[PDB]
Amino acid sequence: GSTSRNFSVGREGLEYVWGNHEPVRVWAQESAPGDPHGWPHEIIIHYYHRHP
Amino acid sequence: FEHATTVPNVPGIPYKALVERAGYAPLNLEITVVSSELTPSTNKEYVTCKFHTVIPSPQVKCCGSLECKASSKADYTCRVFGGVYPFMWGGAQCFCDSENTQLSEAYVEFAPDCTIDHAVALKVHTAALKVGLRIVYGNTTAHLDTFVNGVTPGSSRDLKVIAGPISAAFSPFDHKVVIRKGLVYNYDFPEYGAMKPGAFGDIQASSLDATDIVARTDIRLLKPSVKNIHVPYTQAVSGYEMWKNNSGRPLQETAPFGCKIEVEPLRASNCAYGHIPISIDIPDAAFVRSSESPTILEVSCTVADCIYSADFGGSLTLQYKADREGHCPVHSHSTTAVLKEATTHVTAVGSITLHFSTSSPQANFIVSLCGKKSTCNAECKPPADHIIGEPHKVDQEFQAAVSKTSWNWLLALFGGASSLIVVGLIVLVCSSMLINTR
Amino acid sequence: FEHATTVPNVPGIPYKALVERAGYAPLNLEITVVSSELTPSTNKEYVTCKFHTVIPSPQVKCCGSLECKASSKADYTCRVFGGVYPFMWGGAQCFCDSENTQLSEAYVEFAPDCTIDHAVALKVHTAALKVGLRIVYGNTTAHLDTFVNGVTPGSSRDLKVIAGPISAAFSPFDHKVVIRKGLVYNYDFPEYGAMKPGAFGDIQASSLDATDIVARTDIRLLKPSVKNIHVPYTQAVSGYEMWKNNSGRPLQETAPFGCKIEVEPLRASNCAYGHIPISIDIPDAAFVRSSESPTILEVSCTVADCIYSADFGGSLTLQYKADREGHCPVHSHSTTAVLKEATTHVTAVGSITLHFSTSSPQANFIVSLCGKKSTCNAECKPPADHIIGEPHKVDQEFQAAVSKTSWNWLLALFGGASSLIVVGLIVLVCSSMLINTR
Ligand SMILES: *[C@@H]1O[C@H](CO)[C@@H](O)[C@H](O)[C@H]1NC(C)=O
Ligand SMILES: *[C@@H]1O[C@H](CO)[C@@H](O)[C@H](O)[C@H]1NC(C)=O
Repeated sequence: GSTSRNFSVGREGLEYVWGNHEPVRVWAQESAPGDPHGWPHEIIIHYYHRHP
Repeated sequence: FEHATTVPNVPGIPYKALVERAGYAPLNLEITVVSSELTPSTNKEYVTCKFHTVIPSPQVKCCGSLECKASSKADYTCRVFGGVYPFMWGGAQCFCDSENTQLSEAYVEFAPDCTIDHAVALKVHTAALKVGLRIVYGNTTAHLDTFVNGVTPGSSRDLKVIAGPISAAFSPFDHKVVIRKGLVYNYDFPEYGAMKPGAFGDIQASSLDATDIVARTDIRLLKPSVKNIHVPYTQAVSGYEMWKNNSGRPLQETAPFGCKIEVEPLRASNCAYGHIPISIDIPDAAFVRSSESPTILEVSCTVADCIYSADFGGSLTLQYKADREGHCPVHSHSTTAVLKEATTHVTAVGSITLHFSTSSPQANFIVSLCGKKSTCNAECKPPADHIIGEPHKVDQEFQAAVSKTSWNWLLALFGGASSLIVVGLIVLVCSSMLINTR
Repeated sequence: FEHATTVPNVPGIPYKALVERAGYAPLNLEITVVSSELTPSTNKEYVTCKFHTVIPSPQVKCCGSLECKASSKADYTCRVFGGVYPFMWGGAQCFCDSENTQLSEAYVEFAPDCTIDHAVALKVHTAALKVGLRIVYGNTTAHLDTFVNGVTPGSSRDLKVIAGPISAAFSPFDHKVVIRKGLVYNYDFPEYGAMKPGAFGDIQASSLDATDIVARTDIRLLKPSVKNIHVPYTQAVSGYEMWKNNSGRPLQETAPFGCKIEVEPLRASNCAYGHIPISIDIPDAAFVRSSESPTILEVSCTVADCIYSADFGGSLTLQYKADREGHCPVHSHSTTAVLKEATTHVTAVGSITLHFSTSSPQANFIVSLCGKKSTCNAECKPPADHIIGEPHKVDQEFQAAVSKTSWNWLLALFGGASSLIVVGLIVLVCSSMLINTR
């Protein structure tokens, strides 16, 4: 039908092959919500969404 | 001379480095793998496919008795009967009543269409690796391919490259593996001679045009129950077809590390693991002595902005003052920072702009021009988009991955927790010694 | 009916055994390994032999200049010259005094005798054993050939024998191995691409009629001096004939455990090590009733003479009574004795002889006769001559190897010393805590 499937990429990559199409590579980059540059109520947010 | 360097094993992304001799100008050196094939050692056991149950014509002796002989064809089967009385389209084909004995017979061989969709079964031992390099030094590009074992010289146009042995030793191919029609499944087939009625390895032969076919397919016969002539046989279902229905996924969507499986030499080409410790023998013709390369008199780095990510996010600026209008090799001497441009034309005075890509929030790396060093230092922001379509160029390494203000706000706390107790202990022993005069 | 048995893997000598069932008569069973063939799974790597330096005719350009390209033949080597003036039989082959060049190229290929005189390098691993058997039970022989992995069955005329795994596994080969004219050596050759000039392996090819011939053999040209035209060169010694000088002994007279080593499939046939367990599915139609066999009482041995050698030197007699004639099996139920008759003829009240062998100087073993245990003791003596030409039958067992005289002197001495310290200890403790009263 007309569906949608979540997945989970890593640091090293993820490829998925939809049918007869060519495989497409996807990498993720460290985009934690915050900033590692001050106000210590907030440094422990950026270093928690990566490596909790 | 020869310069040792461990290039990482990721296909496509180059690993820049520069070499240094005394009295000679420095020379850049770009190393990149472009395609790497992984080929194992192949031992073939047999070939199986769908069978074809042949029944030769029923031998009938009128007014006598029979008993079999021995043969060697696959699943040879004898069962004489007693007191038969057959019937053709002309009724009463035989004459002598109540003791006619017929001889049934059954055996098997391959299907006629077995040449296309047979399933070769193999055995794999201790694969070896072959990488395709691409070396660019001093505007002289050299193509070559070499073996990865540390004694095999891959030579190409006066440039001897001895790739040493890789660290990790594995393959996606386990010990037993079948192959049909290009699709590489992965399966623990029965060893040769050991049939099973109703599973893979049901009918085995060392070649498809052979005559030493062996089989054990559980053919039990029946006594003929209707007046006409036939041969009532029953046989178990084919192990190849019922294996094919329950085959599972092939190796092309289960093999780790991104390996693409080519089938015709059974290779596992173009995937990424470990490091490749190589060494490049630079020829002595690409070296001009240091009196002729224009030396730079002072440099001072200053960066502009960062986005530490996969792509070339950070921008760089050196401000120099040089001697003449020649060239300069450019290399950053870190392991978390890599530069886009490798050489730049120089002026007696002028500026420059470079590009780097890093993964740490502080850019405290060292950038070398022709001869001198100048430390760059600023802080760098995380990226905005969560997913990018190209892989990272340097690693994470978890020492400089933590920020500077995080260390300056935690190491003060740990240093205070140590300082309060060492002050408490020294004033304890001082007070006890000062009262201890009595 | 299953019957587990661990026969010793040494060819030629049989292995006496009785099977037994309740309500039936027991019957003999002997299992000899008539032949065995230990074949490994191997992998061809390259064919090498003595090379042949071809030198094509030199190219001279009259009053000009030349340079060499890159070729791909086996060890191509070119370098130009200048200032020549070559002479043929009719001289003056150019027309300017020392302003011209000549070319000089050289390469190798195979000899026209390497189709008989080559040396096929291989790479063996994981040898898997095969055994030809000879089963005979109740004067009915059978010949079987089976694999000695614990799955693959061996079937011949309503008799199914499955051989268990090996006790301890080895193959007499190393990992790398080479072959020429049937003589299997044992060498660690340089692999494909890693040629050194002057050892075994400086010619590499897929097959001998292939084209991808790769080679390095230290061929360096020299400058000609004489006015006549030729090309001088120099080259290292052929490493194939240097290997052939001091190759060593072949492995047909260096392999342990004593086995003929065939070549054309690379067998390691017919040597003897360990024990292999089998289990024989005897058909129940080949049995006889216990209401049919001659039942006996009054069984007692009488030993004529004993000698512990590897022939059938010890003689032995029996006394019996029976109630009807026929055949009955004979068997010794020890591990230090075998018979040499497996069936005998029994009369009503008679008495017969036998022959045995032993490796123990104290023959205390239990013979059987038609299913009736009877112990009979004997005493033996060392042999006369001490080298024969037929292998031993029985191992040493470490406890029947010492005689009863050695044990009773030894343990009488130990019992004297132990009884002495125990009587001293008990007198010490009881007299102490009897005298200490007050
Ligand atoms: C190529 O390299 C040589 C040697 O360093 C240099 O002199 C030349 O300028 C380079 N070519 C270009 C186009 O810069
Ligand atoms: C073979 O054995 C059977 C019983 O085991 C016996 O009756 C027969 O006489 C034997 N054959 C010969 C030739 O003696």
